[PDB]
Amino acid sequence: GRVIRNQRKGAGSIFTSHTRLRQGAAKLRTLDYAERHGYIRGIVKQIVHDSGRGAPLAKVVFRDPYKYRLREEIFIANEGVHTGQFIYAGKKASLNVGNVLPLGSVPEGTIVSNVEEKPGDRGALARASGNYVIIIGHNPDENKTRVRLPSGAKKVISSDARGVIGVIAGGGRVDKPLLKAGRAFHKYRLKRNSWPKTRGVAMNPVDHPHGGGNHQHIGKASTISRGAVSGQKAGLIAARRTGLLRGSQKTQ
Amino acid sequence: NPLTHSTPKNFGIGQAVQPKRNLSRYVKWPEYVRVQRQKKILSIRLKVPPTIAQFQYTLDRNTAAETFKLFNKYRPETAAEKKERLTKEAAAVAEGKSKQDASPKPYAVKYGLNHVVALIENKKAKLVLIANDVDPIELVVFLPALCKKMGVPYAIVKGKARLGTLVNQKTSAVAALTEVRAEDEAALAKLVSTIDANFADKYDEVKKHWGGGILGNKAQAKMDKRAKNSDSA
Amino acid sequence: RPRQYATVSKTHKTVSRAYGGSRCANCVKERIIRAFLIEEQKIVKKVVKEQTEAAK
Amino acid sequence: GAYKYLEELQRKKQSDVLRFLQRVRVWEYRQKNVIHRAARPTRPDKARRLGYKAKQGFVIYRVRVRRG
Amino acid sequence: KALKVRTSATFRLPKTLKLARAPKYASKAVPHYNRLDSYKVIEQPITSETAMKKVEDGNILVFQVSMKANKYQIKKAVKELYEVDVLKVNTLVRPNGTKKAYVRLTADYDALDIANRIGYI
RNA sequence: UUACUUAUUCAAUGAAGCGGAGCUGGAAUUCAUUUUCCACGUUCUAGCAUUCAAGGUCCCAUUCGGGGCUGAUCCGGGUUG
RNA sequence: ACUGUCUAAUUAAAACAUAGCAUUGCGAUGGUCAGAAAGUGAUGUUGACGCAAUGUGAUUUCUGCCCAGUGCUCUGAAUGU
Ligand SMILES: [Mg+2]
Ligand SMILES: [Mg+2]
Ligand SMILES: [Mg+2]
Ligand SMILES: [Mg+2]
Ligand SMILES: [Mg+2]
Ligand SMILES: [Mg+2]
Ligand SMILES: [Mg+2]
Ligand SMILES: [Mg+2]
Ligand SMILES: [Mg+2]
Ligand SMILES: [Mg+2]
Ligand SMILES: [Mg+2]
Ligand SMILES: [Mg+2]
Ligand SMILES: [Mg+2]
Ligand SMILES: [Mg+2]
Ligand SMILES: [Mg+2]
Ligand SMILES: [Mg+2]
Ligand SMILES: [Mg+2]
Ligand SMILES: [Mg+2]
Ligand SMILES: [Mg+2]
Ligand SMILES: [Mg+2]
Ligand SMILES: [Mg+2]
Ligand SMILES: [Mg+2]
Ligand SMILES: [Mg+2]
Ligand SMILES: [Mg+2]
Ligand SMILES: [Mg+2]
Repeated sequence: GRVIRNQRKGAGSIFTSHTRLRQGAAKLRTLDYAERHGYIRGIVKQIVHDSGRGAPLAKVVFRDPYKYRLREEIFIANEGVHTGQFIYAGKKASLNVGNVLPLGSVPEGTIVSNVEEKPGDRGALARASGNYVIIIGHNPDENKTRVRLPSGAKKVISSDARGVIGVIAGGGRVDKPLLKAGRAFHKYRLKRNSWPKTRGVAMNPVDHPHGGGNHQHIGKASTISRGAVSGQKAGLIAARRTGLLRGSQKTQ
Repeated sequence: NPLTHSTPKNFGIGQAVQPKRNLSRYVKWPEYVRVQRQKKILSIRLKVPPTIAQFQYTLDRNTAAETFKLFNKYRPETAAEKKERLTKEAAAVAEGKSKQDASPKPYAVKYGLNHVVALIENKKAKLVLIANDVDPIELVVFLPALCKKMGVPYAIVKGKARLGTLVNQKTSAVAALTEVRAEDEAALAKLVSTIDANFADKYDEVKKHWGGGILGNKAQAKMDKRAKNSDSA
Repeated sequence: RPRQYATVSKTHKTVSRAYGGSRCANCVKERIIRAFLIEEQKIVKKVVKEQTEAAK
Repeated sequence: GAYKYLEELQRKKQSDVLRFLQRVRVWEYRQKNVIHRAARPTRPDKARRLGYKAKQGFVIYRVRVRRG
Repeated sequence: KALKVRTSATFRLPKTLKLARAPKYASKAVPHYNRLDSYKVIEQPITSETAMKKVEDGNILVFQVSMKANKYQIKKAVKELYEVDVLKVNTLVRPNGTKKAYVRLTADYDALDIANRIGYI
């Protein structure tokens, strides 16, 4: 039979990201002298819409400490930051929405976005519109910090790892119904070519494990093992449970 | 003073672009540099076996300079001095009928690796000099043990190239003396004594000691001050 | 159009005030007042913490 | 001559002195290019008996190849 | 003493001495003679009726000219071979794969005269 | 089982301020004197910050120009994790 | 449900898609996928209001009982293989 749809995506032909209009990668400043000893000041020169993104970017310019020139950065904008505002980044820096501080330097309950996984990676976690992470504790010996990510997971990372105070802007985007095919259409038009989706059960056997039969139906359990091999994994992969989730979610 | 003014500058993080400083410690070197340095380090970090590392114990600059002083009187013929000697004994021998000697028995430092080895084997060497560099180290490493067994006093000396200059080669792995003019015999015995004292006597004990296992200083001070506080509070 | 600016005389490309062909007057007005007052308060900032060090 | 000594020493690979040498050298090589010119043989006795000579026109190259 | 002082973190390829070539033997052993001369630039007159008209009414000489030659090479060669001042030279490629030069002379010279001096009519 | 870092692995940077010590402060209470631990140029403002830095000092034989040191503390060349 | 889509050249449909609804995997030393291999590649100019994988099919209403079997899954067991 045929190579199924989820196998063809990895070869990246018609499936690569539609990148032309994007403002450029959002990152924190490089972690340098200023940021790990002192603080350094910047101005948000603009806050701007990035294509295929939920949340606005903020263009933030700084002075180059080692050379006379301006150096401009692209930040994900936290809700409430504004044009003309001064941004402070460094180990010793006041605790205010929009500033970037090492996770060690903020008290528990602090709310931060675009937080680094390792120190220096210029931010990894909690970048999507509406999201943040909460600092749930410190271990000053071995200087770690325990945080809770948007997924509900709780991870422990270096207290040197930087984050930015506040939550990411443009929240509530997903509360509004798309209402029609076209709105979805233009949505994925600026992301990648994932839409619309043919059901495997509407296909012929060559095309898909679910394909075929004189009635539409899966024909065997749609829960597939991790051990499964490419061309086998479609449906519910490695599911530990299945069915309507009753009762409260929200991990203890 | 008069129209002149005292400005000065605040280099303090967030003002006044940094001055040009010396970044030499930070420059990004070419790989060939990066390696010959890291190779030097890796050799120190590793525990190094006593059959190597019996090198690195190298003749002091004083005893050595006295040794070069003596050896330099014994240099091999220069190109000119042989051409010169030939014409002397090309004429005098072939005509004046001295049998292959219009020339005196030469006295010179002996060299080349295979040459010197067989000299040590044959117990003809009074003194053997061994270089400390010699990158395919195997060419050399068996020599102290060979010398020690043959009762031939030896010294490990810095300057594979400095051994070279005294023989008129770019470099030489070894340099040895066998013959000596009776005038120099006593200076030699004196050198042989100091040398034997620093090498051939210490051989057995050196043979028991591994080298290396040495930390860099960022790692040093970390454990110098960690074992400092932990035990004594 | 951009390359025609090379075919014209300099008076068409400027106005006589500082930051002439660049910034918008009222904007220059602001960076004057701002510069001045900040350079002033910068004196006010030093002598106050000059006393703070001396009385504390 | 020295070459005979090199020959015998090289037959003790697991001897402490060669284990050291093997370890330092293998790191250096792996740092250089997969094919790189060698200044001189690092086994002068081995090269020798394979037909090497110290005259101009003889050349040594060092090279890496993947195993398995 | 102490080390060099470099104020920059980048190491660059040392600027080293480039020697000019000093051959031990000559390149080609004889230099090629001029590959396009005035005799090879302008090939024949073009005597077609509509061309002869440009000569009478236009003060213009029409030549079949080397495909390898430009307006400079054409102007100069007409100048040297015919002892004439050239106003301007227009060219085009005929569709048999040959090049045609429309050569207008200056008001001092009469193309018609110069045309039956070279001997065609 | 848990420590080490040089093999191997990962990230960063036009390999820029690492590690160790010293200056001055000061919380700190002295059980002889310091036993230590923090620090040790930037936060009302949508300005300005570049010519090896002005200053100070020593030179060239006083030219116009130009150099050294200090300003900017020492030490180890492990680019930082 | 709607607008929309397909069997160029016998089927335009009740088939496919769609919004909505639900389930599944994954915190990057990762999930899904590519490649003979690799200091290789898609998602990714990305980070759970995300990417990837299935099902049902607008709204309203409602989605009962069964985990023995086949799957999938597990901070479980242990003296059988
Ligand atoms: Mg792309
Ligand atoms: Mg599509
Ligand atoms: Mg679907
Ligand atoms: Mg569908
Ligand atoms: Mg079908
Ligand atoms: Mg199948
Ligand atoms: Mg199946
Ligand atoms: Mg089926
Ligand atoms: Mg069905
Ligand atoms: Mg004007
Ligand atoms: Mg002016
Ligand atoms: Mg050579
Ligand atoms: Mg034309
Ligand atoms: Mg760096
Ligand atoms: Mg219709
Ligand atoms: Mg049809
Ligand atoms: Mg129809
Ligand atoms: Mg039809
Ligand atoms: Mg419904
Ligand atoms: Mg590889
Ligand atoms: Mg349908
Ligand atoms: Mg759907
Ligand atoms: Mg009921
Ligand atoms: Mg019942
Ligand atoms: Mg069941």
